Formats: sequence, structure tokens, C-alpha cells
Amino acid sequence: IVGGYTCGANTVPYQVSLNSGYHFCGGSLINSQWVVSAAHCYKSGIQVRLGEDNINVVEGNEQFISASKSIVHPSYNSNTLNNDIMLIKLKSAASLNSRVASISLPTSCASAGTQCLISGWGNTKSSGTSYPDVLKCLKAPILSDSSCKSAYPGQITSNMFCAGYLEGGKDSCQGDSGGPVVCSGKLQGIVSWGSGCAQKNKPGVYTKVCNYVSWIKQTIASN
Ligand SMILES: CC(=O)N1CCN(C(=O)[C@H](Cc2cccc(C(=N)N)c2)NS(=O)(=O)c2ccc3ccccc3c2)CC1
Ligand SMILES: [Ca+2]
Repeated sequence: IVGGYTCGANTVPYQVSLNSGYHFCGGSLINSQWVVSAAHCYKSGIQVRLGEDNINVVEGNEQFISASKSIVHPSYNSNTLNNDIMLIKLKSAASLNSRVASISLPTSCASAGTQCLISGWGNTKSSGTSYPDVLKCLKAPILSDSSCKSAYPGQITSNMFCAGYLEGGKDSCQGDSGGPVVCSGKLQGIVSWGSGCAQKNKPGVYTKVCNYVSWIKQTIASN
């Protein structure tokens, strides 16, 4: 997260860290046994880390559970990043409490202007590489589809939305991928892509979760 702030230990209880000997992506706990992330984060040998703040120290409240299966959306395109969504089933159910809780799926799409909270352990520098120990947060509004498409001509599909600041300096970045974009207590987006990080007139593009609610539910019901 570039231009964000330290969230505070366990203030984003649904935030998940995808680990394979190091943190590579974020995710969101949608129920005791299912995590939603980005398809481009797919990797074998995934350990899901719940209740995390400092990802390098065992401080208490953590829960490490192996992923039993990772379901990448069947129509995911690695070139366009369209349908950039993946579901992860936990080997065991997570112990829900005050510091580990699930986030609600949207019942409707969010409109332009809505302020959302984006979080993660990704890169914090626009020009360079710096990874934090603790979780960073960023509040950013959803932009208009016209603006989004003016920024990324021919690359924005109906399953994506832009969020952030056109002036630059505040945006999600590498390592944040798969993480949550929560608006009004509902998971509206998943950190997907963007041209660089925090660049002028290049906001972040996120997977439009409201278009996948039925898919998620059906897929979960059948697995
Ligand atoms: C591995 C992976 O899928 N990806 C896709 C997602 N990737 C990126 O978007 C990267 C870094 C990144 C990651 C997450 C959010 C942002 C943001 N600006 N909000 C930027 N930005 S980039 O300019 O290097 C970039 C942009 C679009 C891309 C589209 C396809 C492939 C690579 C791409 C790289 C990481 C590699
Ligand atoms: Ca820790």
C-alpha cells in the first residue's frame, strides 16, 4: 500500500495473508472455511495466515491453515486479467472470534464515489521496493466508469472498477494482490492490477465482486 497508514493490530479481522515461505498475496475470509483472493495469486503449497498484523513475528492470535483446494475462475484470462478471482477452501475451519472474522459479500454493486478501505502487506514505494512488517490501510473512493476507461483505454472490462487517486501517491501495489476492498462493510473488490503503483492518472483496477456473488455461492455450495 503506497501512501497508506498502519491499520492497527487486528483492525481488519477478515484480512488474510497467503504464504509459501513468505507473503505473496492477500485475501479475504468470507466464512470459516473459505477465502476469496485473485486468480493471478494462484500457487500450489499455499498456507493461509489469519489474525495477522506483523507477518514476521508470532505475537499471538494467528491461525495457520493449509489450503485444501484453490478454485481459479474457469474463464480467467492471464493476459487481460479479466475474471481475476479465486476461491480457497481451508483444510480446517478457522476459529472465528474478535480478531478473526469473515466479511460480507455485496447484495448490490457499489457506485462511483463510495469510500472503501483497501489493505495489505504489499510494496509501499512508488519508485522502488519496501515491504512493511505490519498491515497497511488506505481509504480510497471508487471512480466513475468514464474516468476508469479514460485512464486505461480498451483494458477495462465489466468485471473491473477503478479506485484510488488520479493525482497519484496513494494506491495498492505488488503484494497487495488478492486483498480486500471493503465498502460499507461489504467486500466490493479484490486488488487485481494497475499500471505501476501510485502513478499520476493510473488508478488501481479491482475485480468487481458483485458480478460474482452467484458464482461464489454456487461454487461453495458444490464443494
Ligand atoms: C503476475 C500478474 O498477473 N500481475 C498482474 C497484477 N500486477 C500488477 O498490476 C503490477 C503491480 C500491482 C499489483 C497490484 C495492484 C497495483 C495497483 N497499481 N493498484 C499494481 N503492475 S504492472 O504495471 O507491473 C502490471 C500491470 C498489468 C499487468 C497485466 C498483466 C500482466 C502483468 C501486468 C503488470 C502484478 C503482476
Ligand atoms: Ca504474526
